[PDB]
Amino acid sequence: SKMHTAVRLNELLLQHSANSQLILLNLPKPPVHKDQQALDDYVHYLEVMTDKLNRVIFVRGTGKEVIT
Amino acid sequence: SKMHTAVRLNELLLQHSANSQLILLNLPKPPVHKDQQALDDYVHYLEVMTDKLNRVIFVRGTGKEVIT
Amino acid sequence: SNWRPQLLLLLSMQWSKEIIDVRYLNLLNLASQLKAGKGLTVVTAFLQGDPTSPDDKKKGEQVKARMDFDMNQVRLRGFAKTLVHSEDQVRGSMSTLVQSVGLGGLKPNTMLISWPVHEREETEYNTFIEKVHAASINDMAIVVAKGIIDFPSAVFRMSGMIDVYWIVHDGGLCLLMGYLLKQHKVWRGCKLRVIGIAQESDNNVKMQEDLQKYVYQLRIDAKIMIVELAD
Amino acid sequence: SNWRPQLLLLLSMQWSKEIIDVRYLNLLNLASQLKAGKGLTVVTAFLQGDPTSPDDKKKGEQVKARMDFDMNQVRLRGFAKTLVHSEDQVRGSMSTLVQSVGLGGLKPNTMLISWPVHEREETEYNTFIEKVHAASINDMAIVVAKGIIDFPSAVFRMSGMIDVYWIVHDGGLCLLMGYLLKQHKVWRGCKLRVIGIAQESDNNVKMQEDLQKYVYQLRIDAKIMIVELAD
Repeated sequence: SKMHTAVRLNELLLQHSANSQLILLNLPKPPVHKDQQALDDYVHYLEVMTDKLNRVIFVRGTGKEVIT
Repeated sequence: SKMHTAVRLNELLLQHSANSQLILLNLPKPPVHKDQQALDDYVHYLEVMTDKLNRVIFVRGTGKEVIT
Repeated sequence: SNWRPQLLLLLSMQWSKEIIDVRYLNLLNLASQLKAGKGLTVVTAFLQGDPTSPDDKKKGEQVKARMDFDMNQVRLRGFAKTLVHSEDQVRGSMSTLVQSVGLGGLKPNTMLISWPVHEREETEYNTFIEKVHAASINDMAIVVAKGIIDFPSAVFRMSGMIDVYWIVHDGGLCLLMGYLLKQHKVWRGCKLRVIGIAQESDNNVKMQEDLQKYVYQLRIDAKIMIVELAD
Repeated sequence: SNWRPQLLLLLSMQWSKEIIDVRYLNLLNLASQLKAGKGLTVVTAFLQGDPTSPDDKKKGEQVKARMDFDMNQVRLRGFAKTLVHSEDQVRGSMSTLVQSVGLGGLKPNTMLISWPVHEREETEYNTFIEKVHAASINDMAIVVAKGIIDFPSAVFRMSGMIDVYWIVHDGGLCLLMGYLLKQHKVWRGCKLRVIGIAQESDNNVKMQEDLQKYVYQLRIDAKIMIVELAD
């Protein structure tokens, strides 16, 4: 279930990074076809995952970036 | 009346330029507030004015252009 | 100053892989004749579709690739871009494009468009005036070609007259455009003529003298002729 | 390659002459810390209004003049632009801006936006996902700052940890962003830590080794730590 995952991730993030100054995380692929319910659930999953963290940056690349 | 003017201008344009390769004319200021009737009449005035001319370029500057 | 037109073309016709639209090619030809191989012209096409759809993005790239090819064929130096917009969003898409074009680079100062193709039925025209308003509020001149299907391509050599009609205020812009066209081989064999239209108060003799001096100030070779409006 | 973020910021908050929005200033501060005085960042603000109205154009210039000033205050080099759009045209306006930005110049490769300000009520979010889709279909990375009201400005010197969470696929992009932030004085006193989250199949030892080598390939100084997902 998606909530199980978001909640477990929140547990880990708080266990290891509750006092960190900044957390960077992958931004999951957004939903398709602009279903109004699928949007509210996308946002909710991310809010649960990052509950009580003060500074978070989500990043999603094109996958084509070559850093080296 | 606007039609009188458009028709007289068409008469002049055809009298002097019916056989010209290209005619350049000022584009009048378009109507305001997107009134659907004021649009159809703007277009009609220009179509009457340029009736039977094959190649016409309308120009409207900002008035701030300095050509020299 | 030495103002010369830095062009932005806005195309809003349908695109198909089975046909090439001659009005579109002729508008590129007219731009190329104004620029004589110089400058950087921006040509934008608006394509109705889903702006988040991969298929429609692929279509937009094909149309951009055709525009790049056609601009090169007519020796129009510059850039092509295809904008995808939802049907009900065409107005904001066109206005925002005119606002956002030239960011961090040279901004166009002249919009070039064609007269609407179909006769008034009771859209194509509602787009047209939107474009006219967008030019002026973004400090651009606008140039509207009417009869573009009959305008000449590079294989033609026109001779005869190019007439500029000058009225009470206006400016030298029409005259400049004629002059630039006459610099291109397509129009080089044409004579340039400025026709002043006199009001009931102006005397024809002094209007002829004024336009003659003004044309001389612009360093443009043109014949001056005064016609009376009233009758 | 040596990919570094060439930023495009999209701002969609209300503008007033009586207040300065701190979330907006803090997003400029975050951009400036990523760029360390380098590059050319494009900052665009979307202003609801009549895009043919002189009054609204005057408002848009005032907002642009404020953005230029604020970007200079935070030492963010680049350009500001204010787009005016009708209320019902915001979607096409935002999508068309991301399509049309960089014409004839360097194109941004990264969009930077803030997490939506208000809680879900049953718009602000509908704009948000539109922005996410626009980045990816225009081949841009996207960076979303959540909690931006609490992010530091240039007067602060942060110490403690910057944690990057790494999962099965991802890429080195998160890690790069942390590294760039640590180059700025605001974050220079922070330690960088990469936390790998292990699946039930992966063994923790070999995931630690892989990330250690990868970080070394990137020439980034970071401590590696492996955490298990399941429980």
